[PDB]
Amino acid sequence: PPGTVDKKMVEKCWKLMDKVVRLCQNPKLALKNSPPYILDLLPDTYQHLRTILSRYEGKMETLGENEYFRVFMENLMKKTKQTISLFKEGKERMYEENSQPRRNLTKLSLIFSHMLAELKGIFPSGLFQGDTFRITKADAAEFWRKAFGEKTIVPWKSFRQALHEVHPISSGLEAMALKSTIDLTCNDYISVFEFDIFTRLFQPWSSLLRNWNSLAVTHPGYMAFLTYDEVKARLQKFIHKPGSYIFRLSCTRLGQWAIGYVTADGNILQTIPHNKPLFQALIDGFREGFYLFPDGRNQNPDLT
Amino acid sequence: PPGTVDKKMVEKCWKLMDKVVRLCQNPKLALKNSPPYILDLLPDTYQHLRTILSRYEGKMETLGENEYFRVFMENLMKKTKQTISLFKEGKERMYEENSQPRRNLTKLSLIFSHMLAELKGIFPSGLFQGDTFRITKADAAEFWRKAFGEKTIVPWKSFRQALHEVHPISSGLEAMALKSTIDLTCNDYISVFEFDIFTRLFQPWSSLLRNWNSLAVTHPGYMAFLTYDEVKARLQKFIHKPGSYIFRLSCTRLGQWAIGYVTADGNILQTIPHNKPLFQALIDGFREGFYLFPDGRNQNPDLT
Amino acid sequence: PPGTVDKKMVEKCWKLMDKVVRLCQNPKLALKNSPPYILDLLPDTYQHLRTILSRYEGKMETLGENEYFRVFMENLMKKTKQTISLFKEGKERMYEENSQPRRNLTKLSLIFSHMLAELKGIFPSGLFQGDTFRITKADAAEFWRKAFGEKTIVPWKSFRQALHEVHPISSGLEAMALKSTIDLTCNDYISVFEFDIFTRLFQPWSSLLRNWNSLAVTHPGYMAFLTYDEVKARLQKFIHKPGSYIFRLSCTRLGQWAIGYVTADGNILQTIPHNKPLFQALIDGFREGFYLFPDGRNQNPDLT
Ligand SMILES: [Ca+2]
Ligand SMILES: [Ca+2]
Ligand SMILES: [Ca+2]
Repeated sequence: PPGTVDKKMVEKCWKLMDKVVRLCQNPKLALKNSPPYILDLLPDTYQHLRTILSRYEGKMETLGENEYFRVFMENLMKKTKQTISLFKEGKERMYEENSQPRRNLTKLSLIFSHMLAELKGIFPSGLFQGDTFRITKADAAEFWRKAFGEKTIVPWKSFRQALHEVHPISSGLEAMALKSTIDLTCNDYISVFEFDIFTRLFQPWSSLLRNWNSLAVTHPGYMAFLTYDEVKARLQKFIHKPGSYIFRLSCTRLGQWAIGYVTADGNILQTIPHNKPLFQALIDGFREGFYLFPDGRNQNPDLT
Repeated sequence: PPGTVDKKMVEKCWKLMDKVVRLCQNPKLALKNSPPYILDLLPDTYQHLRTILSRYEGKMETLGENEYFRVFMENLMKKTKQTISLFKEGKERMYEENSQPRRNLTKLSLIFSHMLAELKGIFPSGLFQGDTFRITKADAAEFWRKAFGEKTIVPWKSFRQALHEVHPISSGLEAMALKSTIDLTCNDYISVFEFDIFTRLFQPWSSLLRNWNSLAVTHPGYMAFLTYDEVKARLQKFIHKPGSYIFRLSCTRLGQWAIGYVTADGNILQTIPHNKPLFQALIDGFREGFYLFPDGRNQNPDLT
Repeated sequence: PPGTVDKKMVEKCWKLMDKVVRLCQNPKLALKNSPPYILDLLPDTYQHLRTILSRYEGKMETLGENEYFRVFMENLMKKTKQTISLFKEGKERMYEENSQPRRNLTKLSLIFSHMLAELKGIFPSGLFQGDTFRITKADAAEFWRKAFGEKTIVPWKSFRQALHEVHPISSGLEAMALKSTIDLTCNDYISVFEFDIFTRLFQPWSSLLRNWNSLAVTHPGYMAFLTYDEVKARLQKFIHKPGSYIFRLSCTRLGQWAIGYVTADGNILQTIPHNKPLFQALIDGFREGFYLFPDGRNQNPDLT
């Protein structure tokens, strides 16, 4: 149950984040510009927290006591100290493009991206609206509203208990894997924003956890978070095998899928299901002949 | 540390500039003619560079040494390669009006606009006048003359160090955000022309960086660069709500603000602030009951 | 003769694995995140096992009778019950980092890493490929094929038998030292994958058990399994001793050697054998005098 936020706290966050920026400006890093890109994400977060503070000028005790914002600010300071402690321990490994400590910086940078996207979804124009956040899928929005009313945020354990009474979770290992998918901000809470993303991606509600198992646990087509330029470079090694395809999450477009595939004429196209569940777009695209070989493999999962 | 300029250097620039014209002429793009319009900006820039060249016909070693001109030419090459490479990578997504890569072309056209406007400012009718450039606001021109004397262009880190000793900049994050506003040409210097636009927009000088914060960082009414038609179109949705308003910059009129608003009879009028700063104009427009609802929202910032 | 795998032996493994994860999540533990890390390996073994189960949904009678799959699952269940009973008996002592229980936890953590690498080499993307596995060194490949044909896995005693027929094992003590080197998964069987590993490390095949004696049996530079960081932290006491080196196996790179060594400039650097055999590169290196004081000792073994 985290501490009341005040200006000292937000001022100290700005000093931590400044440090992270100075660390990531080292030209030995050769840090790429692609999403997620921590040298944009930090100052965009700073801009949107100034925008929040400005809206609450009269009313800092109402802001500082908001539970979502207290959880968020505690997590922003934690994740900032983690990135600083990662430079300090990783040292010369930080300059090795694909060492462990560098792949960890990419993970953090992702979490900063998710954090900022959640903050803007809860405080659009710097005003709190978590209690009126619009859940996109109607069955998911009934489930939240009944179990949690207008809550913006819930501890993982209550979320998992509430979810289990409607979509049974079959082991503790399944449950930790589910946590790590849904808890994008890695703070052991489930926001209503994070719940909207996950139920959008793994719709329809009625076989939620079965869609999640077969699209994102077991499917050779699944890439988790990638950039469009990283999809093209992966499928390019299969430019010669029409019907090769993968599907990815996008850190600039939370809650949507993008399908990359190799056409008959040796190009690579991308499609965004806007229309159907991914599950159905994969079934249709296999029977239309476009989505045959997931990560270029011969055998395609049966989803029907 | 920029390299010395010759006609060779100009010709290869014109050559790259020429590639981008051909790339932007592609019928498939369906390039809209609204400012900023790269198919006018590139040839107009090509035209001013020739005036300049002609003016410098056999005093050409004194042109090529000018520190402003070396920065310029290096920046125009950088920005033109980046445009060319944008089309390389973007491929089919160039013809998607709202792709990321098409939104990057809009940002680059803006930069080409700002580059042309500065070039003409510093070299009016083709002759170097940067050391006598007239700065618009008196308190700003005295700051520039004290810290920098007659210089035309200064490295961001010296500008930032001098401005901080008069208008203190609270964090690295806040310095980043500032640079993104002042550095129009995205070259990591600050021209006396760039400085004059910033100080005009964010007068008065005595409250500079707090004006910038309350007008352009945190204000829901701020639109950054739009056209007059984009303004109309956006306020069109707020026809039924008199006293709605936004405020915009103009790529064709650097250093000047333009307010759109909804009248009591349901018309959209645009105005262009008279002889008060924006800040006072917003204050007065509220008082008088015109500017009530910034981008149609119920709560207007208190600028008082 | 381990028993058939059914989905009720598999639900039983998931429940033991859960328990291990809850034990090892304990805050007093203060479990470091470095490899092998049991809080990643169990969740990854479960992902990979669920992928296999999904590929065999129509065909469980065919999965559940597979000998390698029956040996693996029997051994996963034993190694997990052993981990739990390590906690049940150790009690408070688990929270002392250098206690014997906590070194046993690290040993079993290694084993879980080896087991997951083996299961992925045998079931790439969840499908059985044991019978067409690719052994790297062709002399090794012929031996396995003459002895065992297309088998994936053989009892230690059969293996020791066929090996000795080609490469006499000189004693029951030596044999048992060989077992600890080869039998990574400590189940008393030798897979095609474990044999591929051993034969890469201790190549060439023509003098195999002599290579092993000289690298692993009689060499004070042999460090066994170790991290990059644990290499730096042991040579750190020879930074004043140009050319102290040790060499080490890596749980994340099975079948590859790594070498650390102190430079003269006094730096600790670490390579990855240069494609020749360790044997060769330890000479060569010696001959270039990089590699001199094996663990700091003034006498170097003589491989030659
Ligand atoms: Ca979370
Ligand atoms: Ca500039
Ligand atoms: Ca074994």
